[PDB]
Amino acid sequence: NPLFSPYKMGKFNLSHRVVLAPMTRCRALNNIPQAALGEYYEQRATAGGFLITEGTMISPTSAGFPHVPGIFTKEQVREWKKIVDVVHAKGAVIFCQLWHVGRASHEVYQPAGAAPISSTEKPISNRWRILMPDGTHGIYPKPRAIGTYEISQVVEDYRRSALNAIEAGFDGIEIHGAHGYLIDQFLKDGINDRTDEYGGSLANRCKFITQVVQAVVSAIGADRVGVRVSPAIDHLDAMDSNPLSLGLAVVERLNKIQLHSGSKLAYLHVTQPRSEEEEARLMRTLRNAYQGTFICSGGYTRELGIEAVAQGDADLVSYGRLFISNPDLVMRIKLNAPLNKYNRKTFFTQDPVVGYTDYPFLQ
Ligand SMILES: Cc1cc2nc3c(=O)[nH]c(=O)nc-3n(C[C@H](O)[C@H](O)[C@H](O)COP(=O)(O)O)c2cc1C
Ligand SMILES: COCCOC(=O)/C(=N\O)C(C)=O
Repeated sequence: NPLFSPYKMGKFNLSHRVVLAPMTRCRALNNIPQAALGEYYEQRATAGGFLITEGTMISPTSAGFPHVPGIFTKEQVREWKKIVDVVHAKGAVIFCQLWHVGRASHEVYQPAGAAPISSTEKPISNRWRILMPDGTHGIYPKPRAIGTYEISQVVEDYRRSALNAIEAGFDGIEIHGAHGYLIDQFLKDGINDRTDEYGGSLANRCKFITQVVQAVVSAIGADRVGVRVSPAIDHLDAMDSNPLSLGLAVVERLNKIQLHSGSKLAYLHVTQPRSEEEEARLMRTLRNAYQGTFICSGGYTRELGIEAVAQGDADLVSYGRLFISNPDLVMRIKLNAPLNKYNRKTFFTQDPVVGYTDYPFLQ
């Protein structure tokens, strides 16, 4: 089973290739990591296994879900340290995903009820609805298009949050540049209509992600930085006219950051949408173009994960939904044991136990 061959992710020695994908679960009440998160990640941690946290706020304006953790205050850093310690006690490696939602927010999630920020004033269309704190669904509002000074402040928010993650003991961070959130709102020409130096050309649309990655690399070192993108996922009205070219442009800029820094990033992490042959070709083209470690995600199974590693399509495979309901997913994949079903109704509820830590281990 090639999923259980070791892998050197830079300075981290992984014992197997099964990764916990980042998943928002909304149990971090008031944006403060809670003890329940420690139990949840501890259940899924394995010796030499790699975990990526739920998306984590970089600033008071970065959220678009209820009760998601932040890492921009010292109180948040203190509580994260307790969780990181219990994960490290099991021998796992853990990265904190840094997440700004941009226009994918609502007045209820913003300080003083202000408008969310974005590359443009275009809202997500009414085809999509936002989960509200009371469990109903609301309307995405028109965002405020930020100028270049404010862009530089957001870059600094990523940098400070990366330093805070290291202070909490995280092994590294992942930049969430996928799924139609803030970075993707600059990348995708279906959203970014700017006429300044951050819009127009493919090069200009890639400027923001380049500056973010450069800032965190300078702060904590390239080998502690992963980058997640999704050029071919259209979530929240985030489409590009040429997804493969957009993806290769991002890959080119990551390759150049590495040469400039004299070090490789921890990895490139790409979601696929789920013809199948074309979509796999898109993924393999990005993998082949990138000088480093490649993590694939999106609809993977035991069989598909084994085939991805064996055929050289990916170095690591991340699993989301099956890790929700199978705390021992790594062991079950190793043994080819039957998997437990997941309950979508409790993906984003606030209960510290129900649908969170009460999925059973293998019987
Ligand atoms: C409940 C839930 C929350 C998610 N939250 C995030 C997130 O915070 N950050 C992120 O990059 N992806 C997020 N995603 C996507 C997952 O990381 C992953 O790509 C996806 O679940 C992989 O597909 P799979 O569930 O078929 O394994 C989330 C997915 C789910 C189901
Ligand atoms: C198209 O698949 C959905 C992609 O968006 C996500 O997975 C996500 N965060 O990135 C959440 C919080 O749901």
